[PDB]
Amino acid sequence: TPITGKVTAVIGAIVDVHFEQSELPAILNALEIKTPQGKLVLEVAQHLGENTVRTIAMDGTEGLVRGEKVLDTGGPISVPVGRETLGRIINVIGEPIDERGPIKSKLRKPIHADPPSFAEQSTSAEILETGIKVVDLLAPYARGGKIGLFGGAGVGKTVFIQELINNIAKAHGGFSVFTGVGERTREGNDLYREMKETGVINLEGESKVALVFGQMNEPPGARARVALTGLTIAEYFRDEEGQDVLLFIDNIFRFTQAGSEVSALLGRIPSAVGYQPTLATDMGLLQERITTTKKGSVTSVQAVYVPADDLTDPAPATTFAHLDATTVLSRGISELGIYPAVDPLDSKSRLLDAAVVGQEHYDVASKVQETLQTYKSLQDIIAILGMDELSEQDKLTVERARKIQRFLSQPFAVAEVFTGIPGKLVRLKDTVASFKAVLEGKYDNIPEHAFYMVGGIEDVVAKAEKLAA
Amino acid sequence: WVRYEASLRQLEQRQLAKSVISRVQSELGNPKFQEKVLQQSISEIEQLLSK
Amino acid sequence: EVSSILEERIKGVSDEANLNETGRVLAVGDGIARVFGLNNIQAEELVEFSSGVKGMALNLEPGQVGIVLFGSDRLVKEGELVKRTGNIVDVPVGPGLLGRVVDALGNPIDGKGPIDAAGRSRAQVKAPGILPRRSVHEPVQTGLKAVDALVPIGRGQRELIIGDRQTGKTAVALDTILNQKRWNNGSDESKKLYCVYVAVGQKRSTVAQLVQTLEQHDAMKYSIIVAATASEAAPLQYLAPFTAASIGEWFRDNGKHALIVYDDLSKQAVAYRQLSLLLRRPPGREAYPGDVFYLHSRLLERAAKLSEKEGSGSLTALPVIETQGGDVSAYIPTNVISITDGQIFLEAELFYKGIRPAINVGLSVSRVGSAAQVKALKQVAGSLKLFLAQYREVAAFAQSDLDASTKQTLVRGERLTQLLKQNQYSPLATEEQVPLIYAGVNGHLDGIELSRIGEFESSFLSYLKSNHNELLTEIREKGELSKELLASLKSATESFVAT
Amino acid sequence: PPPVRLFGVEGTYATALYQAAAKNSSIDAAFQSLQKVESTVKKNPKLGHLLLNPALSLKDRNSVIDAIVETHKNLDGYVVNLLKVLSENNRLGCFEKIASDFGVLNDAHNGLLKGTVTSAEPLDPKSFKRIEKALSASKLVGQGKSLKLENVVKPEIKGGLIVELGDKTVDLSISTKIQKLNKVLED
Repeated sequence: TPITGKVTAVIGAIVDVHFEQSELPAILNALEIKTPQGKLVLEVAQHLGENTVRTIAMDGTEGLVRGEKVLDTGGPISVPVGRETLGRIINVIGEPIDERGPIKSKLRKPIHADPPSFAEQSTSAEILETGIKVVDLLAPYARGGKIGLFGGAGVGKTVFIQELINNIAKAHGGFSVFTGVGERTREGNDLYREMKETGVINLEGESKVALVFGQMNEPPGARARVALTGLTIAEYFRDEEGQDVLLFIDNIFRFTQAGSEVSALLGRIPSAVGYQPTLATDMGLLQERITTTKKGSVTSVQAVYVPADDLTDPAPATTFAHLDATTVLSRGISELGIYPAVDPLDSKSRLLDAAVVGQEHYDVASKVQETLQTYKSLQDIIAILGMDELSEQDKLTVERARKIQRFLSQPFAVAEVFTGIPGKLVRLKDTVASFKAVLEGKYDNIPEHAFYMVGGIEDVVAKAEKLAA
Repeated sequence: WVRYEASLRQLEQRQLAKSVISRVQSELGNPKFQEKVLQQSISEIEQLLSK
Repeated sequence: EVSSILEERIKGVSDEANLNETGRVLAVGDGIARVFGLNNIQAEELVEFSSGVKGMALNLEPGQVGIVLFGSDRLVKEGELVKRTGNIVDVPVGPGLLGRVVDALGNPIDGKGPIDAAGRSRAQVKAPGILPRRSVHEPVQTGLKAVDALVPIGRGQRELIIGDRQTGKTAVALDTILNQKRWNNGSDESKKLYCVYVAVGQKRSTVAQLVQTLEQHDAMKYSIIVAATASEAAPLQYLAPFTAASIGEWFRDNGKHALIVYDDLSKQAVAYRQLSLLLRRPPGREAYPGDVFYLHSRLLERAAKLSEKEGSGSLTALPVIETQGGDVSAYIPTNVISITDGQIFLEAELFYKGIRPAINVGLSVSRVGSAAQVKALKQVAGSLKLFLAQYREVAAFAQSDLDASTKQTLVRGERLTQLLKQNQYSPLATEEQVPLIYAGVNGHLDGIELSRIGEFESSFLSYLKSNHNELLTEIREKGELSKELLASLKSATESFVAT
Repeated sequence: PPPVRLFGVEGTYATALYQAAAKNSSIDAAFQSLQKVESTVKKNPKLGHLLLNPALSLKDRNSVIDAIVETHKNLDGYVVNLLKVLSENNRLGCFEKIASDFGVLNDAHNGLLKGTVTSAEPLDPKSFKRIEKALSASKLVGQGKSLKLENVVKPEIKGGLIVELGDKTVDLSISTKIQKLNKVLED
């Protein structure tokens, strides 16, 4: 029977219901309030006792007449999943917002689910290669990996992600999930158009990507469960279809942010900065449901816009905890004109282990790191004085490092327009070779400008010829 | 010429505004102040019966 | 006359109806009132108090409702009767708001009497979905070189304008409105932006100067000004951008192109901070509440270039951010940057150091701006950003000896920078910007001595018109520089160089 | 559920009292006895009104309770427990508050409606009666729900009247009409 209630309170999008009936829904149950907007979906999050629950409202709030009929839909919101989720952009509710009509589904699955157990997990060791030189050198990705970004704005976040979609998702043939959490509608429209164009969404046929999109205009509460919906879609592929997937999640700072917004309203004492006291728990569930298990290997990409550019803030701090590899993206390096904007002293990967990428790769990387760290160390001295007041030995090192820095900029294909340079994807084997030579100063004898914003070592040589003219 | 013409209309309106205030003070003196309560009373009787 | 209008108005007072009204004010002050009753009340209603002021119900609580007073607390007092308007906050929207200054209650502060407005529409309205959204194609032309070239600006986009206070902050935007006088006084409605200037938190005197300037350039007739001055109450200021955007959406939802400049959203942040604190909701970073992101993001994404289904309407947002010290990592600026497409960071140091207008080319980006550009302004402006980011590099390391390659770049670069500059409050025509950029790019301004650059510009334009305004008419209509035009222009420009 | 959600003003106490005694169907009885003890409390003024002032012990307060039920035997027994409860919860200032709340709750149960007809100065009894009749005739007064219309004197309402009941009001006063007129003739 529908559990009838009245809306006792409407404090923001944290509506509180008082179920008149002695029946009381459990926590994480779902409720429908009939509205002239069709329905309003609310989700029980606390029971405040005396047959008065307190519910997060997952759809927009306004117009509500305080005291109005509720019916209990029960349990977590159950999305509809299937292989026919491919070729659909779905709302948090599950509505086909791309309006390709009803999503055929066999199983409708609860948004909330319990993270797979320690035992069930299978831990990969596969290398995934992007063809982005800087990624390859500094932080080799892994297939099934959890990849992480520390966002530029969209100016950096979208661009980085677009390159990844271009590379990885054409190097993947399995299922792929795009989950866009609190992102601008335009980015989605561009992506949707682009995906359709590159047939990744084939409409005549079927896609190979599925998309979940949550706009940044969406109410905070709605934004909170956009992620979980995606997490379920991923689970269906991971488990039920039992094939390797791919996943993109951006912007998961918004997930954190959304949580911080609702927490205060919920009544929770807000922890430092402002972040929710439940920051750790929420992060834990999210990041343990993307795990590579024996059921399936899901390469995941998570993108956190650095709050006010402070990495020390608790939200980035808890992000660092659940990343197989990280690639912090920094405004300074963007200002240096290096695209990608990756800090080269702030990238790490678990597969940066020497054996894993072979001693030669590791030795090359070691030398790059040492050289650049020296160069950063002498950034003070160079600036306070000149670079001609450097010790001669160091001055050579510095000149080499200046070249290395310029070398790191590679034009990117899906941003070829934006850069204004036709893109480049350079082989990993080539990358190791290229840096090795540079470290031995083989090609150090030709302009720093030649190294700048061009691809491989061969390209540098050719651009020296261009410059020579 | 058009601008000052509009200004004169505004000046006339504020002059007639202070005359409205003067008329209000006069109205509230009268035991029309008393007698019109009866008018409101019967009007409310008609009104609320029309509800 | 005045008697007849007043008499018509007096006649228009006629009887009060019974209905659910009346709450009684209790604890009041701190700009929120706690009212007893109002048992059935729609959420986010407008209530009008019998203190003759209106407020928006915020907190619907068991047994009490907490109105937020949209207006002065001075007249509100305990045990006053609060009457339900019965309606969610809506503001009149229509066509007749054009060329009318109004305040945030839509009261004509131009005082041209009652505004003609087709409808009223709810203050908060969700942004259109993915499906209604067509990628930008039409440009917005500001008439200022580099602000169209180096910074390519196109319709629908939320194109940020960030910079430091009172660097003639307003002027960049005013110039845009002025350049588009030409097109907006056009007959093609596809070439009609209806531009809305939202003035928030500015001195009423300053706004009056702005109004007077706009009426001096006779620009009032295609533009609306909404005003929520610094004196005007903070809850009114909070609702001020949202209301303006509703009006903008009526034009947009006529499928007609429009633009809205939100001056200054940073002051909305301070207002929302004030409001939040007075609602004693916990403060966020820099004491700006945690829903500040939600506030800006919900506002900003209502500005869009819709699809053909929606009649391809635009509502190009230009939001004006006031950075405290050029604090580009500051919470409010960064939050805005992440929402917005591009940045138009204005270089304050250069502004002071005689570059008017001063655009920090490095800190100016436009995410999808460049495909709004017309082909003439893609071809002519081809790689000029790179060249002047070679000038940026060149002058970086200029600070001893200069190789002839470097020197050549420096000589061009310095001179090109001079060319960018414009006289504040006097923008150039779009047509005119094409040759000027042509000249420098095609290296005609390489030789021109630095002292005569200003002369070169005026004389070059006069020359072009006198010699053959035919070329300019062609580039005006074609909007693409043909090979013949390119050669003809090379020849013509060289001809001007000679003189 | 109990008619009208009061609560908070120790009206959770009133609610509790009501529902507990409602199934004992001795709410009228309770209300009457509560009125009687409340009345003899008000009519005990020398440190029985001024010893409603809290400063007593738990035990001493309890001995005040024992004196209160010594004062009469004619209590619901649920309200004898209510006296204990207030002593235990260490309030006695919200005793007439609870009494008033229970009265409101009770007369909601009775279905007696309450109105008000604020005026500038008290008006004719013929007018009072005409309004009472009119309101009772009108749909505003519910069927079998009996209005207790109170004319109140409020000088602040300049002339006219405001009729109030069932959170539906008509304020056709002189002050309000003048207000509206002024505004409309300032435009």
